[PDB]
Amino acid sequence: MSLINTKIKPFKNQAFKNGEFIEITEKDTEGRWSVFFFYPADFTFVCPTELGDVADHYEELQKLGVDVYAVSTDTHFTHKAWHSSSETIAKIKYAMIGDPTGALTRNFDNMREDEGLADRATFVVDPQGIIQAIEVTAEGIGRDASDLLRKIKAAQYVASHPGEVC
Amino acid sequence: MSLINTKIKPFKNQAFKNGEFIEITEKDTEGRWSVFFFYPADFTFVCPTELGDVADHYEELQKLGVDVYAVSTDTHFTHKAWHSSSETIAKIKYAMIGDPTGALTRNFDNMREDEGLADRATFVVDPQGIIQAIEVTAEGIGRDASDLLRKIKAAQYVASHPGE
Amino acid sequence: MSLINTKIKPFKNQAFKNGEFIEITEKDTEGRWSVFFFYPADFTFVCPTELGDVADHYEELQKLGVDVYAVSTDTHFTHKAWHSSSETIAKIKYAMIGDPTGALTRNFDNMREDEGLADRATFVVDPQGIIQAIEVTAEGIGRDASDLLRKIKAAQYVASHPGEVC
Amino acid sequence: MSLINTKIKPFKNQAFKNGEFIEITEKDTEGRWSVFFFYPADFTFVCPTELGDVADHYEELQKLGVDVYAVSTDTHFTHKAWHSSSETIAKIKYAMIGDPTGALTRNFDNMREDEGLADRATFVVDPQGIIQAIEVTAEGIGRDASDLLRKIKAAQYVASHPGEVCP
Amino acid sequence: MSLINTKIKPFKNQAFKNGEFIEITEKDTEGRWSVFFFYPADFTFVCPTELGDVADHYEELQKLGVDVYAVSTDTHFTHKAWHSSSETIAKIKYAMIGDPTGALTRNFDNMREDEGLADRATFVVDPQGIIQAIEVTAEGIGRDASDLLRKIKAAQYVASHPG
Amino acid sequence: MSLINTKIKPFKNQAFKNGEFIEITEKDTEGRWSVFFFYPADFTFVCPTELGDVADHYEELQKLGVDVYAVSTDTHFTHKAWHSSSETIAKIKYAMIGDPTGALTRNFDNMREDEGLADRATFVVDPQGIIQAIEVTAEGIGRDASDLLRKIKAAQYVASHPGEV
Amino acid sequence: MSLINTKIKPFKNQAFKNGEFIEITEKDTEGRWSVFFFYPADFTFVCPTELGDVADHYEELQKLGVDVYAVSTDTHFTHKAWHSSSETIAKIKYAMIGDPTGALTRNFDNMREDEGLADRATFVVDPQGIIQAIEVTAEGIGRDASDLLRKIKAAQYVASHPGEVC
Amino acid sequence: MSLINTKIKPFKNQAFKNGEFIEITEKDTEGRWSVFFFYPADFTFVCPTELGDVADHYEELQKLGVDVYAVSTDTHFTHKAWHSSSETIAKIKYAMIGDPTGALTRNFDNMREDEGLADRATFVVDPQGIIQAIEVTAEGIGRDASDLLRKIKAAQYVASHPG
Amino acid sequence: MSLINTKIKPFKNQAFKNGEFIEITEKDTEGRWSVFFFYPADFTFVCPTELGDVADHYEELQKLGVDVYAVSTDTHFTHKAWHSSSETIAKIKYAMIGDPTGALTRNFDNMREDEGLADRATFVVDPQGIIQAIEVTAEGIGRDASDLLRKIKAAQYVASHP
Amino acid sequence: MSLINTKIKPFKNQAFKNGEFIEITEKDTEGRWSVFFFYPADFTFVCPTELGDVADHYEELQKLGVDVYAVSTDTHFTHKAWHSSSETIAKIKYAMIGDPTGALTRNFDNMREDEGLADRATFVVDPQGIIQAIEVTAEGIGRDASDLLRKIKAAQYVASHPGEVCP
Repeated sequence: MSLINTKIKPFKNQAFKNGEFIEITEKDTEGRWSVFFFYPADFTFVCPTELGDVADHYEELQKLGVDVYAVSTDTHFTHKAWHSSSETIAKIKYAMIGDPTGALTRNFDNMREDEGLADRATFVVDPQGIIQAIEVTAEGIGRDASDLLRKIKAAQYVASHPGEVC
Repeated sequence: MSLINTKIKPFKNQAFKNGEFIEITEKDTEGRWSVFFFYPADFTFVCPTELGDVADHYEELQKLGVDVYAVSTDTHFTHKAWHSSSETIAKIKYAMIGDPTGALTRNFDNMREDEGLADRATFVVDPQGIIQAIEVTAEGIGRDASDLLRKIKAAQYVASHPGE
Repeated sequence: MSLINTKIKPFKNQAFKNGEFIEITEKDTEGRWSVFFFYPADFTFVCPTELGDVADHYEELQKLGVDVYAVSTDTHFTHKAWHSSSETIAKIKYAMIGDPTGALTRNFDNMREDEGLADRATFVVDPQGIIQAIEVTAEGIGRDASDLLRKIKAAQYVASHPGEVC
Repeated sequence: MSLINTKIKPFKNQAFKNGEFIEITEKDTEGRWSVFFFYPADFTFVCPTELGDVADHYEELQKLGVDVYAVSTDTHFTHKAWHSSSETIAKIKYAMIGDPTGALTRNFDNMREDEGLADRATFVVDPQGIIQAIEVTAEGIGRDASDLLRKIKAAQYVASHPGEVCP
Repeated sequence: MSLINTKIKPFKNQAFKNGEFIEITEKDTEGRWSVFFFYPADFTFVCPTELGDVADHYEELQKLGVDVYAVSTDTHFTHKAWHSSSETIAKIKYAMIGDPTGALTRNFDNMREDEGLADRATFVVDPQGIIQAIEVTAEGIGRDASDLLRKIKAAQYVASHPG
Repeated sequence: MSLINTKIKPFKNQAFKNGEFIEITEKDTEGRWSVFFFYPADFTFVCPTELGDVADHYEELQKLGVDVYAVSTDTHFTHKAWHSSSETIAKIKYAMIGDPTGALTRNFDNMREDEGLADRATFVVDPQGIIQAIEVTAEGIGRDASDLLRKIKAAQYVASHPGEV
Repeated sequence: MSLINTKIKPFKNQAFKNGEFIEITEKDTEGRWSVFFFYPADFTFVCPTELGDVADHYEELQKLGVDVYAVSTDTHFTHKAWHSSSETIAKIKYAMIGDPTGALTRNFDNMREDEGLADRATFVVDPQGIIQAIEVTAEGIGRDASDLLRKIKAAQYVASHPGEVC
Repeated sequence: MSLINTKIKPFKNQAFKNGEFIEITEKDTEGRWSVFFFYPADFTFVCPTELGDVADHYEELQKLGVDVYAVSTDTHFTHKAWHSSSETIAKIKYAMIGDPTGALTRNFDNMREDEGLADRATFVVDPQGIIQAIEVTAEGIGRDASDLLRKIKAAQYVASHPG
Repeated sequence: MSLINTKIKPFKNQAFKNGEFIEITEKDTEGRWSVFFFYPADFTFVCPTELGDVADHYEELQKLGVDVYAVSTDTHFTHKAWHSSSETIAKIKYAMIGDPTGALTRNFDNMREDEGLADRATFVVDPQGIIQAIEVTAEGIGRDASDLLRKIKAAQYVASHP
Repeated sequence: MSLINTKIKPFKNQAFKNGEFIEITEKDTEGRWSVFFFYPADFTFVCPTELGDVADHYEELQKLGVDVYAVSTDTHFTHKAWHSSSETIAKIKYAMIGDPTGALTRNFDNMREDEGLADRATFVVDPQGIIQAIEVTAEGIGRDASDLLRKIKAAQYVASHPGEVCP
């Protein structure tokens, strides 16, 4: 099952966003660009650098009409604690979805079954819910947030201008 | 169906114990009394009072030759953070087993499937690996550690002295 | 795969309660707190002490609006004889449910398959039929009735006060 | 579920490389870094700019010790023609693997079933055959060759330095 | 699928006999005539008359080399209590097998599924383990122990005397 | 999975009764006490002492309102010949049901599959069609018809006196 | 399946032959011509005329080296009794095989399922066990024994003279 | 099991009858006595003597009210050629059915599977479609047409006159 | 089982015809004679001589009322490129259907599974959709277009003269 | 799935050939070129013209080392009679296979199931048993023997000359 050019499945998760807890579903992603940013676990060494880089470009992403959704198999309670504890996480103004069931992770075909943790994968989704770009990496290899912007800018261009001349 | 009077299944989990990570297996529970103390999640309101009450009786439990294994579906990385953050958790000198896969939790038939978290349950296991007592409770209801000691002492008595 | 926070399954068993035989069903437990007190068999040494300790606290339980149901694989005819012969059993004013088919014992996942007897297990059930507390013990270990009252009084407090804890 | 951190499956495909036809298998990728670069079809509009960008960095990729394998459902005969006709494809000095059966494309879960063409997907494979980085995009969106070099250089660093990890 | 002229299946039940508990299996019945006397439950009104009638003829059955096995879905603990309380049960010197699992009863296809009790059934078994006679009745109809002796004596005659 | 206290299955068999052939079905048994007296074969040497003993008590059985049905895998044509030949069969006034198909026999779970003959079994059936007593025996062992009357008289009592014995 | 030119199946049946019981099997037919004369039941009106014909021609059949086996679903005990009573049956010196199981009748594909009786069929079998001729008729219609001999003599001719035909 | 006293199955085959081709089905056999005379193949040595015999008695068969159907696995085109060439076949007035699919042959359980031909079988069928007589023989043994008449006359007698 | 005297299955394939791309379906073949001319691949040595031979007789075919459909596992884009580069392919005025999914090829039981290419096979179809003639050959063996016309003229005769 | 470039299945049929009956099996076709010329039935109108046209070129086919096998669902007995009756069939010297079971016909996927006859199909088979050319036609349409020779001469060339290919 290649997920590229396919509609995202429904979900119902608890999240953390700017101090308060909130519920986030597939209804909230409708009519807007979305970025489902998966990562293995909280209180790890590589994850804060990736999430912190997306936080630096979040003003730029919000201007383009793009929501971000940080996802992992930890609870929404853990994300609140990690936000206070870590400095690079504290600057995150976007939602941090908790996925203890692994349902949201299994919808995007991104769980490490033997570990019970989500792989390092980023999914760019359009207003209609269709997955326009995927980027999966190994445990050590980091994801650049400047390339993610280039992909969203490119995805937005082709949506607005289908079948461009060359 | 019932897990009472059955042998515990094999497992392999990472855990946090006294400022250091370790791997814990069924081999580490052999030949000793064990307590698998399940709970839903870290950074919650009810768990610290339960885990803290067992931490206060850990001096007494170690004297009786009893190991304690706190278990939940959070990672072993999360248990290190919660130990540093919370004060009632900081006094826990026993192992805190991380179970992201939920394998250990599903071995003890103690998983909330729709929540992805372990239920509040305590399992007393003897040196041979046989489950001698099970306690399970709802979200609001707390578990008393003095009642756990009463059952472990009763379980130890009948093991050494059958038929009275 | 846990019976905690799940609705009890329907049943139809014959029982003994204060010198007469009666039929008890899941309909009888509706709209009331219930305690299903399983034990292996009649005419044993450890069971009278457990059942006698609950019999001492039955005035307090009936005060709190709680019905007690002693269950074993033995017949309702046997419960009438054990009530007459034994002195610690004679003080039981609550129902002794017979379960020769093992249907009630299997509904609560509490049957010793190779022995054909119920395990020592107590189930606290609320007015809606949801199991709020379980307590299973080995053959040698005894169950404390004072601890049972704490869990019922705890369970009643959380139901009456939603969004609170103990 | 997820092809990340899994071994590549065996294959046998014909390919065009520097004016001659050759057979390529999984044995050829053993003990080496390999990039499997999937794309829809030859004689299309967006595909040559993507492939041409990787051709500009092939001097750098060869220096790191990295094979490049361009893959599509077209035949290896078609790749030779597209090499001659198009200017952007002429500069390519890596293998253009034909996959008319779609076996290589299906091994990486990268087929458009109703269309019969491969999706725009890049896979970075290490010496042991393990997929260390995946990159898929929709029909309109183009892949960046400099970003691929970052991920390969990262992957090479993690392999050579156990314990250490790139942010 | 009739059980007449078929070998009995293996079992492993606990039983009460003469003020002590014992394990009984299929190996004990081998090389001897056996009587598997099923009945519904202990502390009932009509079961003591059936069992007590067999207890009167047990002297004659022991001379003929026949073991009696009273079986029900009650526990072997219950059989001890019913022995002390009732006068008609107190004279039983044969084994009272408890079958709480219902395995022994289900081997002889004699279980009431909806009721969880055994039917009133008598099975005569020869030294080889083959069932030579079956007698099953409803829950108001007794079983004559004199008729059971006649069948055992007939079974012993034809077993020894070929054709 | 026994057949005590279960309703009998339907059937259609030819029978012999007092110098004439007749067809007997489950409808004929409705509302009355019936005895299905199975036996292996005709012209055998386990003398019809079983069938003859029931024939001696048939006058008492007809008083109580009990229809006797002697069933076997042999044909109804055979039963007529065995009735004329044998002295002990000649006194049988009750029906002798033939069952060459073995349908009636397989309904009562009484067929010897390797032999193709019925086992020595006696089923007591009540007015509702419910089996109230079973008595199966081995080849050599006979069946006592005075004992059979005790079971029917006991069965009739518990039917007419509910909630007691 | 067409049974003509196919080997007969194995069997084990009891039979009556000249005032004594015997066991007939497929071994006994080997190296000899055999006739399986099926009929519905004993003590009926049509069959004694059929079996009486074959009894008259048995002198000629034994000269040709042909065994006869009169088969039916009635027992071997009945065939004894029918031999004593009826005059036309009393002159049968060949074997009368009983088949209460129906196994022999079902091997020759000759059972009335709803009646539980064999159909009026005659099978001619050669020394190797191969069926050389089949003759089946309805309840009312009779079989001619003079025609059966003409089929046997034709079958014996083609066996001893391969190539030539009748 | 046996086809005696069973209704014939449906069919739809082409046949040769007196120069011209025709189609024959169940509806043609309805309300009339019928004889399905099977045989292996055309242009063989034994077959024309068997088919020549029934051709001689066809005058008597049509008088009684009987239809003959000669059946084989050869085509209806082949039966026309064999009728012209052979003298013994040329006198056949009855319908020669071709059955290349083997559907009619398999309906009467008369196919030798390894050879793909029909066995030498004769099926007498009454007006209702019920098979009243069967007569099968091996390759060498020839069938007698005078016997067939005796069976038909016997079948017509018992049908018209019971008791 | 044989495909002779059976109805063609539904399809939906893109094609190249006289500069512009088009979609062709089973609806387009209805009420007219049709020729499905399969071959292994584009930019090969033997295929231009076969397709060029049919291109020479397309004047005569269009008179008889037959639509030629050249099918292969290559894309409709590839057919346009091959049409521009080669001279023998440039004279083809009939449709060049692309079948990358292999559905049209697998409908006609004409797929080399291990190679992923169509076998050299020609199918003559009538207005009702029924296959009246089949010609399949090996990799080396070429097909003669003069024979194909004889089959079509024979098929058209027996349809009109039953 | 296609039968082109596939090995023929085993068989055992009786055949008529020059006034005598002979058994023919897959063993007889080994190491030689074989033509399985299927047709529906004997004593038909359009079939003699096809079989007679092959009979004319049979001298040339035997020269090239090619055996012809005329197959149909009629018996080998029927073929003898048709060989004597018809003059166009009398000149056939090749084997006329009788297939009343329909085993040989089903091996080549050539049976009309509802009719119980073979379709008009010619199968050219090489010395190794591999089918090199197929030619199926409808009931009305005839098969040219001159085309069949062209396919056999082309098939013989490519077998003996690796590398080269026919136009």
